[PDB]
This record gives sequence, C-alpha cells and structure tokens, in this order.
Amino acid sequence: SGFRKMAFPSGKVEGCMVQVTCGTTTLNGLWLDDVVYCPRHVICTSEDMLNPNYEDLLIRKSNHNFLVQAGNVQLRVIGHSMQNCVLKLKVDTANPKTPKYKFVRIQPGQTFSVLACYNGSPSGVYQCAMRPNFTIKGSFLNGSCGSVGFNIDYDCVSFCYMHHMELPTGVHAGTDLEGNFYGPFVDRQTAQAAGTDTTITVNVLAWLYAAVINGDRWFLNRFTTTLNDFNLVAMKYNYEPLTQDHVDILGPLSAQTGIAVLDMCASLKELLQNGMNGRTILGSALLEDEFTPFDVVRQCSGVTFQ
Amino acid sequence: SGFRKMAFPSGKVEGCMVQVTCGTTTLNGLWLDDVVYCPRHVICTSEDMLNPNYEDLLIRKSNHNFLVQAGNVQLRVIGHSMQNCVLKLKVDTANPKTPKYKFVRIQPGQTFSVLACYNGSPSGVYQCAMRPNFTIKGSFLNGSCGSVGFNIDYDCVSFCYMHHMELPTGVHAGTDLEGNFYGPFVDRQTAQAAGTDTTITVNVLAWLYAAVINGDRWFLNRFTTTLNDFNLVAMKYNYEPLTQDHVDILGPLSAQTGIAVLDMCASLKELLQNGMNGRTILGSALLEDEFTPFDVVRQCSGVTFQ
Repeated sequence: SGFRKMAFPSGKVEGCMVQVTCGTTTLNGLWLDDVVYCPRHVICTSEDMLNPNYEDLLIRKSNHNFLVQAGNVQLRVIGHSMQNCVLKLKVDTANPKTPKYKFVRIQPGQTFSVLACYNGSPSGVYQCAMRPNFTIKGSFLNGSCGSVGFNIDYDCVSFCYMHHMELPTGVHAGTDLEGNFYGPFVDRQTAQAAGTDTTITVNVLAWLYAAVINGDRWFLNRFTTTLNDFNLVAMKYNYEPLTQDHVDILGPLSAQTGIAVLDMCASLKELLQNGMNGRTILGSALLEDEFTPFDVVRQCSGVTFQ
Repeated sequence: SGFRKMAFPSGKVEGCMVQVTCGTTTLNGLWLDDVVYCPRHVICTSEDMLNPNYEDLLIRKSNHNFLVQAGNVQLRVIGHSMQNCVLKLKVDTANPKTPKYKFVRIQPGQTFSVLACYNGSPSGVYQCAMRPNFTIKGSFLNGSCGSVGFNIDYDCVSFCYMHHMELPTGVHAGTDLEGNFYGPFVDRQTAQAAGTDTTITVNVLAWLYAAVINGDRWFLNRFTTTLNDFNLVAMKYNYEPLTQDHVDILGPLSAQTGIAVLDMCASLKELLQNGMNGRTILGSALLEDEFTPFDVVRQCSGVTFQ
C-alpha cells in the first residue's frame, strides 16, 4: 500500500546522455547507436534566439563545430542533419550502452519520466504529464535543454520528449525525438502564451480508484451520473470532456474496485461542486491529474522492467 | 524554473539489486562487492512472522538454502551471518557494477530516493522522508522487502534504508544497512502503532523559499516572529520544534531570497492559523514537508552526479 508519484528507473537513459557544445552554447544530447540527438538551438547565441534563421545559422557549422563529450572521451562527428527542430549528429562510435528503444509522439494526458541533465550529467528524475495545452510542468534550469522524457515497457525505452524551452510563465515546451514540437510552440525567444491548463479528467478518475484501492473512501458518494450530465459540470471547472474511450480505459479499475465508472464520475462531480472541506486524498488537498489509468495499474500491480 | 518531487538517478543502484529466495519466500537483496544484504525475514514463512525466533529459524538454514539470482545467473553463497535484522550473504563473485558507496543512518526529517523492486527487478523510483515517528510513507506491495533508499553525492551512493514491513495503518518501517530498525519497529507481524506524524518544520520553510525563488510570493506577509513565539503556535499544529540549528541550515536560502528566516516563520505561522484560502503554493494546496534545505539548493542550482 501507499501511492507515490513514481518515475521509471533512469539507468537505461543515464547511459545515453552526452554533452554537446557548438561555439559557446552547451546542452544535452541523447546518444543512441551512432547518432546523437539534440535541440537545433545548440547552434544559436543568446542574441540569435530572438529571431533565428536555422538554415542560415547552420551554413556556418561543420561536423567539427559540434563537440560531443561522453565523460572524458570526445566522440568524432562524421555527419549532421537538421530534422525539424532537432539535430542528428552522426558519430563514428555506436553507444555500447544503447538500450532497446522506440521514438513515440504522445497524446495530451499521457505521463512520462524526465531525466533532468546538465552538461550531459543526470541531476534527477521525476514524473510529468503532457498537459492539454501541450506544455509540461517540469523542473528545468539553464543548461537543461536536450533532457528527455521516456516510458519503459519491460526492456524497451519509448522516448517521447526532448526539452527545448521555458515560456515566460515558467512552464516548458519541447519536441518528440523527430524534432516536431508538441503544440504550437517554436524555438524562438518570443511571446507564446499557453492556452487554458485544463484538468485531465480520466487521470483524476484513475487516481480516485487508486485512493479507493488504498483505503481513502470518504469521497465515495451515494450518486451516479451520465457522461453528458458530468461533462456539463466538468466544462465549468475547465476539466477535459470525458468520452466513451475514457470509460473503456477505466474498465479494469472499475472491475477491481467494483465501483462503476459513472458512480466515480458522480463522486468527482460532488468534489468539484462542494470542494474537499480541508480533507485529503492520498495525502493531497487537490485533485491530482498526472496518473494515467495504466500508471495506477502498474503501481498497484508491481510491474517491473528488464 | 518549476519545482518537482525529484529522485536521484537510479542507475547506480539498479545494477546492485538481486533476488533472494530461501524456501518459498522471495525478496530483494543488495549486491555490493562480494556481499548480498537482505532482510532476515527471508528465512520466515507467513506463520513464522507472528512470533519468529530468528536464531532458531537460522539453525535450519545453510549457505545452499539461499538462492541468489542476478538475471539468468545464480551467485554461489560461501557464507552467511545475521547482523541485527539483516542477513549478509557472502558470495563468490564481487558485483562488477558496485559503485562507490557508504552506509549511513539518517535523522528524522532527512529525505532519500527509494528504488522499489520486485523479484530483484526495479519497478520505479520516488522521493521519501524519514518521518519524525520513524515511519516512511512509501509505495510497497508484497515482494518489495529489501528495496533500498539512498542519496547520491557526485559518484558516491549513501544507502540509508532497507524496506522490511508494512504496519496495519499502511505506512512503512525498515532498517539502515547495518540492520538496525529506524524507531521502535520490529520484524514481527504484531500490533506496532506509529506515534504522531508531526510535520518537519524546517522542510516546510525550505519549500516556502523554493516557492519564492519560483515566483509564488502571495503568502509573504508583513510580520516577523521569534523562535519561542513560532514554537508555541507550531506545537498546536503538531509541527516539530524549530531550533537554532534549523535557522543556521536555512542561512543560504535566506541569503539568496533576502527573506530573513524569522520573517518566513511569521509567514508560515499565518498559513497555519488562517489556512491557504483555497490558494496553491508550487501546485500544492497543503504545506509540503518532504524537501530538505539541501534538496531545495540542489534542485534550484542544477547539481549533477558522476
């Protein structure tokens, strides 16, 4: 029992992180086989970030302008290509520690672990969600660019995020590992306001099932509701609409607890309308939305990784 | 910017975890050099846990009764000794992945990362605190015994916790790596009620400095206080007494923010007396007490590990 914000073990990713320096800009790269992936804004100075022309800045860059360091060892760069907002630096040495891996583009609401790095060295690991406005609420200082977000299924690392920018509101934006930003964000130091940070309704429901499995039951009310009646209450509180697909995904937690999905919706509706009256749920005085249904099952079942 | 519950990267510890089976009981061991450390209750059946005589149960156990498995490889056990509540199984192969390490016994209020394991395989990593009642609020299912808690200073892993038991209230108890329980807990399946779970006052203060550094300033009030006046308010709310040593430790956060420690105490006193009025601080509607002053500095400075 107990329920924590749990990250994936970071060992398989720690062995992939390097340092990439181009001129006076230093950030993190990901070394998988004979390719290092990093943010293309490695080629920019502080002044270039206001209005950068990446094609033009790239012309003054050769293979030898990219210093890739893994510990006390420099990798030789044998080729470079810009794919969307990432650079692919081809190196002459395949990473001996390369794990089984995949690149995935995740949906809003999906969670992943971040290994925050500085100078190609890991600082720590935490669990994040891709918010419905395509920002993440991370912990990133100067130098953290090129840190990655990932999921693990047994022995295969699914890379889903690379860190590129902090918006003026202190929230984060970045790309998949093909270099395509999540949401409308660009790698320019300009005005880019995030949209409404809506709550991930299906994740709140998962987390309430986790509470029930763990003994926190005070919020279980006497009521049920429909998807349409719940969505009319949800809209007011900036909650994502709940769909049939969401009901389906909560099926296994429904089955384990014997609480119907729509009964758990009516409990949630009462928490939204009435508040929590200073009570807590799994030691939080807010409704937590950064656990997926999959995350609840995994943590409550003790699923392990090769 | 941003502030997360951040664990240490788990790679150095992942490579130390093994599976230990004695008869029909399977749990986790820690393989450091040619010694595997595990909970002595590996030698117990379910019925033995009600009233176990460890010296007597140990007499029916030989070197060959301990099956230690690292992946598809069995380690040979060449000696065993019980030290307090841990077994030290001497194996013929020194762990090639042994990192620089230390065993430390931590104080109440200190934080550490847990690598939760099942069958010697890592499931995930999270940040915990040793509570003032010497319990931890973890996430542990059947089979998690022998999972470890640790801190990292550059390249040296300080092991501080091994998981042994879940109390009937769903909170956790375990030992240092010399096998001495934290607090009055024993490895028996009996009535052992935890004392008052008091709030770690110095950690709340650290976390309020983190909030200030990150832009959350609404709670900064117009007042100051003394240690004695604050402690008279703290006692009522089951907050640990604040000492001069605590004031000293908050010195660096005081210096960085320009907010005197006693001014931050008066802000805290107002939050305790008046509540948070449904406002949040670093996305929490409660006062978080599982960040040390050291943890705030580390996360706000970007300290990395070799």
